[PDB]
Amino acid sequence: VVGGTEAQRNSWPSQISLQYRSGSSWAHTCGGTLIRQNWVMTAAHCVDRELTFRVVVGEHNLNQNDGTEQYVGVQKIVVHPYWNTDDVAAGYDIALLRLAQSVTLNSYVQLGVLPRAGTILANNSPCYITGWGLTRTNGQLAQTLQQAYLPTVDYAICSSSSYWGSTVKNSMVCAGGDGVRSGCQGDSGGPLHCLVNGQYAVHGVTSFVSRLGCNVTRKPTVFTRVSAYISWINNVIASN
Ligand SMILES: O=CCCNCC(=O)O
Repeated sequence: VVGGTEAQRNSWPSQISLQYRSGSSWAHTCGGTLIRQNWVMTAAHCVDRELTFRVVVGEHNLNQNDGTEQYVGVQKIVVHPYWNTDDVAAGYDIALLRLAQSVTLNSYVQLGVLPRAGTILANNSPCYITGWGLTRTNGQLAQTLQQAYLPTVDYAICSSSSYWGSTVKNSMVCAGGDGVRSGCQGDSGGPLHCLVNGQYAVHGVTSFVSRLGCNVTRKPTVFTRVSAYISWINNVIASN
């Protein structure tokens, strides 16, 4: 997250760190949202590579022991059948990860509230992106969980010429684009928490940013719209 502030330890308990094995250690690659005690919602591109993945819930600092973390392996990866690795712009950048063990719930580990099916936010709706992604374009990962206010940019404005054009689909949510705040590499798969009727709900799964940079004016961070996949999410959980 570029232009973010350090989130409070118990502000976003559904945020998880998706990590891969690298030698004798583990490295953060993406974010995710805990949706069931044994299920994590992330981006499909995050699991494109044939790496060994683990999920860390109750995580705040990646480099230090917070004394609140629970480490669990990934038992099954269910990517959306329509996902194409050669086309992130086509959408369907969503995947569900079944955890090997069911995580224990507390103030640092809670389930993410999902929006009702078909919910589209009005333009400039209040949202917050969270993650351990790069703090600057071509920078490094954040040590502590970062948050940034990213108001929504509706389909009409985001799919216009000066913005994203035909790249953005209606199955996506766009947020930010102020040139200071945005998602960045490593935030992918993570949540976009939006305030609807007093409650924060995970309306987006971080998908992509501009190739020219993360915090680029008129190039808001693009997320997979969670409300377009409620039936899919429920069908996967019910069959597995
Ligand atoms: O697009 C999201 C940030 C980059 N994700 C790369 C990855 O970890 O797969």
